[PDB]
Amino acid sequence: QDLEFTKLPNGLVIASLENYAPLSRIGLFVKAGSRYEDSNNLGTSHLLRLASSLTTKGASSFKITRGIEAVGGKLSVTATRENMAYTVEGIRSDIEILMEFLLNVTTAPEFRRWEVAALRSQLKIDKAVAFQNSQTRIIENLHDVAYKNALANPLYCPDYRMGKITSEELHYFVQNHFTSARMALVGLGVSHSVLKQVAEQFLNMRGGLGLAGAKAKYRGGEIREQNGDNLVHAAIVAESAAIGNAEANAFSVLQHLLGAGPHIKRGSLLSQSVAKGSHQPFDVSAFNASYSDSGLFGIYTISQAAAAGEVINAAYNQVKAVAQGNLSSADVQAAKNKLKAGYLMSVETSEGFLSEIGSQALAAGSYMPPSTVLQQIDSVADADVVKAAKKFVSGKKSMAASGNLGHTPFLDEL
Amino acid sequence: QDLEFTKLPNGLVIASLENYAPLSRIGLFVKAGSRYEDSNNLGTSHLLRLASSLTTKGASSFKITRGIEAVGGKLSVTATRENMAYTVEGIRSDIEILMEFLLNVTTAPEFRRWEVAALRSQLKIDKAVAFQNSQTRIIENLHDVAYKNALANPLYCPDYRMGKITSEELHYFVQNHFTSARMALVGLGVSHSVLKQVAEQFLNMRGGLGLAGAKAKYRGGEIREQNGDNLVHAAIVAESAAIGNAEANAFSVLQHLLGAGPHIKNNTTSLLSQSGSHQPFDVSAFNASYSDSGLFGIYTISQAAAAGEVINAAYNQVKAVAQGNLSSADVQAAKNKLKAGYLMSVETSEGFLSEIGSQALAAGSYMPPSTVLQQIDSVADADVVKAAKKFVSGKKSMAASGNLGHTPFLDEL
Amino acid sequence: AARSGPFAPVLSATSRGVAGAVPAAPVLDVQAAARPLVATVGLNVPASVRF
Amino acid sequence: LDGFRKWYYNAAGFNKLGLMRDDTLHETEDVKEAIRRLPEDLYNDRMFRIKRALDLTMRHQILPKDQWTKYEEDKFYLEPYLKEVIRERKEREEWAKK
Amino acid sequence: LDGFRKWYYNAAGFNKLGLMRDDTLHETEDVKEAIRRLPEDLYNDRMFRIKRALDLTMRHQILPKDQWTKYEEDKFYLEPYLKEVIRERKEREEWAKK
Repeated sequence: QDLEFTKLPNGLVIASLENYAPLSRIGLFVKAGSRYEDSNNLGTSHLLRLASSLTTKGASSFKITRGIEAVGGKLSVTATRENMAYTVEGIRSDIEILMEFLLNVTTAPEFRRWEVAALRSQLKIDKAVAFQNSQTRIIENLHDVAYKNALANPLYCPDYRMGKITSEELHYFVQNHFTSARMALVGLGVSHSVLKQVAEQFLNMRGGLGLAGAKAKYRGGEIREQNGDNLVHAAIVAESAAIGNAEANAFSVLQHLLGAGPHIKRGSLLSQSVAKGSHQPFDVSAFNASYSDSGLFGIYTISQAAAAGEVINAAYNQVKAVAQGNLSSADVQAAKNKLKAGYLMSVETSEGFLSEIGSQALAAGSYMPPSTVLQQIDSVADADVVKAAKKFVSGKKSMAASGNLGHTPFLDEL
Repeated sequence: QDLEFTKLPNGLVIASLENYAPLSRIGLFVKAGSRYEDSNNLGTSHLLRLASSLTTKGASSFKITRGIEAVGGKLSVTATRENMAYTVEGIRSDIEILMEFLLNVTTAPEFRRWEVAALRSQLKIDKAVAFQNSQTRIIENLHDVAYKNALANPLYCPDYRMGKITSEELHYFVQNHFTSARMALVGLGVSHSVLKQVAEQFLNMRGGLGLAGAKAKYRGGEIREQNGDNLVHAAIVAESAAIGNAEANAFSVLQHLLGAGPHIKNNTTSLLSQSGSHQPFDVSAFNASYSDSGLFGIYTISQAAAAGEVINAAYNQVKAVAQGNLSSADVQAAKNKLKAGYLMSVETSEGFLSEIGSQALAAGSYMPPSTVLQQIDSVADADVVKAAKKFVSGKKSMAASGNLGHTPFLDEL
Repeated sequence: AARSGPFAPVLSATSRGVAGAVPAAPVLDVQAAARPLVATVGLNVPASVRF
Repeated sequence: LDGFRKWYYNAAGFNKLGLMRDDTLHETEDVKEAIRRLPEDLYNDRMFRIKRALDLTMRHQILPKDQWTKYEEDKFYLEPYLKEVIRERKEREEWAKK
Repeated sequence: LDGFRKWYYNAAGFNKLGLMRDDTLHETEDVKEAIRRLPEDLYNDRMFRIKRALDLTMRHQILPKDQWTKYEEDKFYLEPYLKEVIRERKEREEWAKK
């Protein structure tokens, strides 16, 4: 049953698939990521993400928590810099009250001040748990040094803003970004009809286009964090294509040519170019993060502090070889096969399928059958890949480094 | 009479002035600032600065404290990015044991591990007290973004390095930078002879030239840290001359032309300050020159909202000075302000002892206040303009803090 | 999704909402500008910032 | 009934010592909860009111008549909040029986 | 005197519990200051030796004879650190006396 993607008049993009599954899944996708804040309400989206189990107009916090746990269902919130997604899942016989709870949480929050005052300590704890690993801190630093205003805003709340986020900021953010023209309700294992009825009892009242965000501006730069870790982490990126272009497909083929994760446990032109010169342990991959107005593409390296320099240089040199046309067609075909297998294994699970449909909805309002994509990825051709490379090797870079950076090079040396 | 400067054959400089002051001061100056560390021993100079009252080989801690407080004397440590200075002062009848204590502290420390383990909490407390004001954090951030290796090292210990600085790192730093060829012993109110004679009991152990420090490399870059302070403390600097180069002076005349802080306890006191004005804001010129490199630029405190154009206005004023738009009376007033500031800096006893000290380590020679006056006079109008263009062109480094929603970037600035 | 590759959990954050641990993640007695910093400390005199 | 009420009011006396009805509610578990939720101002105000009362009682004295509370002026600051505490409390209870 | 000291070391009996001499010192203020100034490895060995001796005294056992602490081998580790504590202690005392 192909997703019956339908756009209600207001703008909500309802989509569904009656897979007759035992366990269904219903998610709601809003264009309300951290990029829509400014310098006055930083970290508001983090508290909004952590405030999904608060008192709503229709159900209290106790009723929501005990009612979702009574049927054994699950309510989760996933957030990127562009999008938020509130997802519930459970047995088909309980998804009516699951949609009651989820649509109450999305549409009618209360944001009581004692509840958010209790939640700010959980905000600090969640930020510490998230920054327990070096990759998260170095990607947040990389975005902060790469962009000026929009995509430079962190996913996690800054340290000074804890204790300062109020109920009025959460209410203003919800009233300015949780409108019907920025929302898609996606249901796997449910009938399309019910989605619509819940889309009129809810999701239809807040119907503006909301507050438009600013265009993200590239800045470049490098931020370094000397913290005495055993391994040096370093990300060097440049501006790339956005969501909705074939150059984004070229950049995805370029990261799968350069290396985008091990297929084999315990173990890529990059990896080969590093390993032919350095016998130390390392981990070199290609990073690509594309959002609807701008993208970042570059290299990510983990290495011993001492070798951190030339390893980075070796990785950079490999990309320069791809910028000089030094590639084979069999390598590009293997990269295309890796990319399409990764896409199919990403959509083979139920929650990944629901997320994909959701993203497509908010992004283009349309569903692109897995098949369609396959032929478009195939459209990318060798020269196209080379092109994206030269974009990276030329565009001003942004560098986030962390560790013992005594032998980590700078951008003017890199 | 005037200062006397014998250079001992092991490299130690001895400078003395006997003015028969009731309180006499004796300081010792070492080229062992924070620029001589690398990424493996960051914050070691901060713990060395705070470790001046630790049990020394010659004197136990109790004595090194109870003996200085028994005569009412004072022992202090002042540190820049290049230089450290340990200073004692007291009555002339007790400066013999004051030199005993000071030279024991400089020459023969012990650095016991339980003492430094107790001192690391004081290191954290001292860093918090120092970063209670926004200027200190924004200058440390400005140096960190402006330089690559040497002068980018912070004066205060980083947060991760607390708990990690050991006795061996302090011993290695002392053995590699506290050598006689990098030391000057300067005494106001004492006889030169005794200084010479107190330079033999100690300051004879390490005769090397020390482990010289890497050359500082400029990097540029702009760092902005949202901290909430309504005021966006923003410093925008570029590379400038070293202390010695003649251009240096020109840059000092340029900051006194642009404005070096208020002279009254607050307007039309600066080309910058003059450049429209309908709000509360502070704007001055920043200059910090070290023996291999210098930073010159503008420093602004303002309301977050106006933070942009105020910075732009200040920048535009410097561009006017880069276009030759200046008057000779303004440069003469800047020279008078600079020379009056130098004379009032050396009019106090501890400032006089520091100056002599710095001159010693820097050039090994004493430059009479008079000599300087004529050299500052040497700087001429065009020279000032020149330094300006250096700033207006050289890659800038920007440290910003506050609510930076309307604070511009370097490519926009 | 497709773009995620192996960096998904880094470009994405997921609160558990409803379904190593945190490792235990002061106050001191409290303008002009541009005079290079020179920190000073003493045996008797309290330390100070000369910003 | 207002006459009765106002009369009882003067009779209770809590008015004399500059204290609104709410100021005189025993701190049971629930009342305590509501108290916490109180916006800071009311809380700080509540405190002065109570502290003042205590001082007066100390001297076995009452405030000048003018300063006395007025049946009409008296506002119930906690009532709106307290109800919630009770409502939430009851909800949890019924759910327990489930 | 050396052989009679070895005989007294065997007669004291703390070597049969695997203890050192400095483990048997009564923890006064100076002894606790000397213990606090120990390095981490020496402190950990001292705490393990004390715990093992307490366990052996609990079960009323001793170590096997090959595992006893040879008089010659015993190391007076706390001694160096202790002297200092006493020296510092006395210096301070003298200062006050005068």
